[PDB]
Amino acid sequence: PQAKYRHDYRAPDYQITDIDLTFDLDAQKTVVTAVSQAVRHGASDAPLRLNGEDLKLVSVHINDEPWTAWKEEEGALVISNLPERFTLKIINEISPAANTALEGLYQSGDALCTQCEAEGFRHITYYLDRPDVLARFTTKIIADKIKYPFLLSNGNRVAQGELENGRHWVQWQDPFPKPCYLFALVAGDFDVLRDTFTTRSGREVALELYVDRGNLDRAPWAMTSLKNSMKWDEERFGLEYDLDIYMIVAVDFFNMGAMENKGLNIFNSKYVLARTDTATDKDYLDIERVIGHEYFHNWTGNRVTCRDWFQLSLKEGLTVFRDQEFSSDLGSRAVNRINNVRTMRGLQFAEDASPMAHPIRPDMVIEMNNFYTLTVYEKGAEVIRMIHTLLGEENFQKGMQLYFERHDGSAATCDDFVQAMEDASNVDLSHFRRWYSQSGTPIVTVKDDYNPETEQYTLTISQRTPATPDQAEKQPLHIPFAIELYDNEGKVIPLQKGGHPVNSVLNVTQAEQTFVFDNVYFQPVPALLCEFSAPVKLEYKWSDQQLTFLMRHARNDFSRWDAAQSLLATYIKLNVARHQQGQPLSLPVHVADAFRAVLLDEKIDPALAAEILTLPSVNEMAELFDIIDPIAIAEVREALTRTLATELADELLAIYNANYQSEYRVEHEDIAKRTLRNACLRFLAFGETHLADVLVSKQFHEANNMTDALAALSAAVAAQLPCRDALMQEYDDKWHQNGLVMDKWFILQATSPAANVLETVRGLLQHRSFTMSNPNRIRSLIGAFAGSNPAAFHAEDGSGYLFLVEMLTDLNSRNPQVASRLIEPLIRLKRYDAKRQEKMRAALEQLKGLENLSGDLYEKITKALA
Ligand SMILES: CC(C)C[C@H](NC(=O)[C@@H](O)[C@H](N)Cc1ccccc1)C(=O)O
Ligand SMILES: [Zn+2]
Repeated sequence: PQAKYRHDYRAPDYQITDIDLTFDLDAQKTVVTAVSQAVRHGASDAPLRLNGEDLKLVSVHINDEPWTAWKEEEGALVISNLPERFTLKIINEISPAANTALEGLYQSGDALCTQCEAEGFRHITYYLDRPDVLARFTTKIIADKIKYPFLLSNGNRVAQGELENGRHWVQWQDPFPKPCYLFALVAGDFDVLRDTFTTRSGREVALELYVDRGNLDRAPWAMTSLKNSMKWDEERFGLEYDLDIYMIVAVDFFNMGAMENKGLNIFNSKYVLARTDTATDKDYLDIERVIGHEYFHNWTGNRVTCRDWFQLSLKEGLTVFRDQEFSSDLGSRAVNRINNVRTMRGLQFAEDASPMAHPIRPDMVIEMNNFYTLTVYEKGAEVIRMIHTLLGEENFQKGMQLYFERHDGSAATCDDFVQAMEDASNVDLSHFRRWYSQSGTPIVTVKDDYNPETEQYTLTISQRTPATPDQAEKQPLHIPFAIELYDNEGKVIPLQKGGHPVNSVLNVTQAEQTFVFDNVYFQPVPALLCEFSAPVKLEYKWSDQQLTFLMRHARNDFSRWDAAQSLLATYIKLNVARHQQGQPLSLPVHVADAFRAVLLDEKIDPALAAEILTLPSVNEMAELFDIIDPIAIAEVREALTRTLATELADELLAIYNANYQSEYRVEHEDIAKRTLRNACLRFLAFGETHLADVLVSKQFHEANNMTDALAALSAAVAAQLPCRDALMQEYDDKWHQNGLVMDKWFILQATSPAANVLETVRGLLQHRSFTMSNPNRIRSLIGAFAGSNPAAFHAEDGSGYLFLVEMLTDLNSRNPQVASRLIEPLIRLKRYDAKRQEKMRAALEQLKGLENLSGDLYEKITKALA
């Protein structure tokens, strides 16, 4: 399995300008005929090298002449002695029914569908499977009419006929040149929700949402979100849809969440199907996000695509930035910013400290599907947001406009995008480009001084990025560091120096620098790195009272929540050391009081109150420690929950009851009150046992929506309440026929604090609703245990590791892309104590000796064992 290197990029020897595909479709045996119009660019003696995986070649013709100057090798068809321009015809067979890996053409229940990104099209036919080759596709599909009445591909429906023996065919044509990763085909029998969107310039777009028969009742919300996404992209970015049809197909069997195939998105049905009794507020907001995200790729990804896969972040970071802007504009900006920062600090930082650490533009890749990461996505989007911060909205939109103007119709690079932002704005981004090529999280250390005699405040800011496995050399970055200074009244002190205003976004571009502010009439309380202005670790010696002052006075809701996190961080760390010495929780009175004040603040946005009253996850808590103690973290989280439930019992029950809502609305103000109410419930579940059991049981049974019912069930599990087993059994009996709803239940089982959690998880491998054939079920049961129950996964007897090895031994052959998502908890071994590393190392060595080890797992295992 060979590494590929970004510095090896070379323009292709041949282009394909047009491809005409014919699928004679059958689950056991599909015959693909592919007629491509090719043009030599390279040396006249260069062979055409086509990618192909698991393809049965039937014939090779060049201008209709059967070709003798070719050979097959590992993953390729090499064709020699070609004219400068020619028609390539390939005929080959593939077998959808045998495709367990779910890449290329496969079976989803009774449907046939495709997944081609990153390199899945070479599983369908021999092709230039590289994103800088853009061709105009036309696609004829021939299939059994009763089994596949709907035959879908990208673009517009240009031809159709019937044939003998109950077959029919449809031809599609997509006028936009595309890399083959954007190719899609779907065959099956669906219910179809149809609607329309009229674009701002009056183009009328048929919207079509394909769902399994019987699911039309779960489709309107995805349709609404689609129109919302199209409207928003017009208002915010000035971007209109460019075709006449927009199709989305919800499939149950899918390795990822969704895919932006031009004019024909394929979606995991998890990101389509919602009804108020099956779906939570979080599902609704996720559907909106993911619908919007694939929609936004129509421009940032499709109209302008990626020159090579090392440029992935060019589309993913930028499209994540967009879906965050969408969610934030439509919903609560503060809650969105808070949650995206949780993800950054709790999940992405961990990856940047891992053996899989990489720059947002990687330099080296063995298996490209291994790089659809928190780094390329979430940190990518933080980098885009820093550009936005440096340029401001107006110049940022100008840089978007110049980007499309220069690159519409072509495959571009990260550096092109930076270049467009830089030229449109006249902001210098040459230093800034270092964020693309350097991995690891910078640590920004702040020291301050107030001088009463000169009324000057001085910040001495430094930065370093520790070395990572992949990079021995590190250099300072261009770090936009936003500050605000508060006087004793909570008023913002104007920033200025020598009689002139100073931008509150400081340019931290050196290893060490000093910033001096004048006319600081009172010793300030600083808010630092406001709105998480650079993806960095902040090191500043806060006092508790600086932090409670910020919770009370900071202008932006994000800084209030962030202050609360810095306050908690101190006491999480205190109490994990205590836990390790056998000592019970200790928390000063004035900390509990900051949280009492939040509960009883009548002016606070409930959306903000709810986030402050949501404790860091065990994953955000882990990132406060060099060496992770997963059991101490888990138990301290619980003890902190119990302590606050006891100290704030009366205030919690009052705020819980005050936020009752008899109507269920998917509306942001209602979501916010319900999130606060359920945050109050979480603590109440951990107070006095009889009261808790009554409250939780009652909520589960009286809920008129899945949000309140799951919140209850999930508190029953978390606090191991007496009602737990009956409620869990009831949900099983009601919902077992419905995989997406049962995924919620598998997650709760997988993340239970019960002593016997692993025994229960293993038994659930035999559950009526579970199957190894379904990525959703695998992730919900096995992935949630290994990744979201660190206390049990890291049981000291090493039983967690052995369990995962067993599962990955299966999945390595069945579905390597899911195997490689699931191995991730094991590759974090260097973060754990020496006894744990030794057991995890041993598990990894077991996996490395597997016969037919997939490249997907090979890459991670070898970096981890190094
Ligand atoms: C980031 C989210 C909004 C959803 C996310 N999907 C995407 O990013 C799509 O735009 C990707 N282009 C789909 C993808 C993901 C992983 C591997 C190959 C292809 C997914 O998880 O599928
Ligand atoms: Zn994407």
